[PDB]
Amino acid sequence: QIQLVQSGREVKNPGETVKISCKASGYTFTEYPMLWVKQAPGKGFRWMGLIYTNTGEPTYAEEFKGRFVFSLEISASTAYLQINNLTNEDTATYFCVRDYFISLDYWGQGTTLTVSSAKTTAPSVYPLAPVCGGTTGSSVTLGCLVKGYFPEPVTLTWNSGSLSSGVHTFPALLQSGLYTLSSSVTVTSNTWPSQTITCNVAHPASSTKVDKKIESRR
Amino acid sequence: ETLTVGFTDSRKISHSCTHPFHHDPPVIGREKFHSRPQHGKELPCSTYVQSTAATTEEIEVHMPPDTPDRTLMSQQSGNVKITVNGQTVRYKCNCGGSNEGLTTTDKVINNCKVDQCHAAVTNHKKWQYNSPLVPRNAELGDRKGKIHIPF
Amino acid sequence: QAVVTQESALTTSPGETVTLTCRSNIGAVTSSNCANWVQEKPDHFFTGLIGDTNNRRSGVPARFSGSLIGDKAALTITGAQTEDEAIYFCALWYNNLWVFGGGTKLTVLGQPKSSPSVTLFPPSSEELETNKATLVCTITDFYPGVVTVDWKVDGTPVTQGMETTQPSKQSNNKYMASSYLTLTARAWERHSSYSCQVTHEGHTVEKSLSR
Repeated sequence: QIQLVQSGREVKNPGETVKISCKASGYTFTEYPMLWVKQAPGKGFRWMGLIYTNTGEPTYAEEFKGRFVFSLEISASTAYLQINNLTNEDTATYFCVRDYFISLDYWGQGTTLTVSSAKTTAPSVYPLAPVCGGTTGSSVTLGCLVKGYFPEPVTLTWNSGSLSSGVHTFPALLQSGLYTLSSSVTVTSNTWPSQTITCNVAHPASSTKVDKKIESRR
Repeated sequence: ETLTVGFTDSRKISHSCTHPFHHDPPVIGREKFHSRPQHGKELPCSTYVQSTAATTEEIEVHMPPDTPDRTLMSQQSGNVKITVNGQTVRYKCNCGGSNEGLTTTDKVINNCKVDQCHAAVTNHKKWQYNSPLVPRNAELGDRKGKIHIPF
Repeated sequence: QAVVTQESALTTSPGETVTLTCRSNIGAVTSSNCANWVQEKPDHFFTGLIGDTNNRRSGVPARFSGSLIGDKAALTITGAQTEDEAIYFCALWYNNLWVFGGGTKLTVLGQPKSSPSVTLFPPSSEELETNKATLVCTITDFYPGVVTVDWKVDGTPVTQGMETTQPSKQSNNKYMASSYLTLTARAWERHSSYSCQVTHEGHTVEKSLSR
């Protein structure tokens, strides 16, 4: 019914601008305006303002009057947050939210911004296959290591997303100035290596797409 | 649905007051309005003349007063939301915290019921007849005006 | 210019009744504050529970009810469930803006413990072609969500080279984490026995590779 799906997470060096979209589904856009909330890493939840999706007038919280600008692609049921002249302390997650029932009833997924200086490094995608010997159980765990990229984000799927059950994707972590991510997938021992299992990785900032099929070590 | 009364001053600036007033002439008569002989015996009687001219009789007029409206309040889960809609609203509640005032913005009363609250739109720009079927203006004693009536 | 305050953490057991409160620094909370209650489950997952003090969002179990108790807004979970373990935030309206509380971390007894599923992978060969080798140790489906990961190259506790992520909550409400041990193509070829040891709710699990 109601889905507010947000853009993916960006990386931006200080000074830049970002436009975060919020695409609304399930309600009539026009009778319910949008709340923009900032949940800062430590600090907790904060109201950034509200936009009248009918007239188009924004209210900003005083903390947010200035670099922040709400707007909407009415026509497509999108509300957008734009933060100009990005300050380093704006790294946090921003949620769109529907104001209804004397409060807020639905929240989006969040779009996380990491304001940070750094060039652009494409990831190296490495297959993780089991040890050279044996590996005999009722199931089997394969993996995919996405190493050394910048900036965030990368997306990772298994078999173009048709294999989602039994998957653990591990949050990217910064190490020596670069991000590293990994994912595991577990399937029955009959599936692999009988049927092909492929790691799909995209790094938008570098226009890098890598498809890596997990092959047996021998 | 809304009555508007205005004028133009010496400095060529126009001021007008608008009040929400449901105007639809209803049924009002006590006869068939029909004679009667053209020529007959002359006898003294009384009738209401059709002269519109502002003379003799007059009615009392006042501010609408604060016009009450129950549609302004709404039960937002367990709280009460007061939807202003670009109007000056005077509110009062039984519950704690903010329970009085004259708001121009949308207000929310935490942990309260709609029956425990009262809201009214404040028009002070337009004039309205001193009617016993309409309540008297809260922030007003016996402040009233008067207008000459036809017929 | 108002400060909403909430309990920091509350612990209950499945089947109990627990009350969370929301206090305003300016005065009693009233129905014109339109108390809202929002729940945050792991993965930045937000849902609204109650609005306008006592209106339950649609599709929110009835075990959840809001009200004003004394001078504060309250959320009562009647028959708390294991699934209710999350962060609950209250929001109060103040004539022109919203102020959110700090949130209450609620813990509910349930979800029997679950041992981790550990897997250690060898450096792939395309990576050994870079003059680098990274052993990945993945640990998933463990609960409670706290582990100790220790690496041991050739019998000797490595102590530099490793990085272990922080336990992240999976969907089923169990946790996961991975640890990396980066060697050089060369360090790789030198030593011969690698092992990733994971300690969880007292049992240990060692996964060793042999080059």
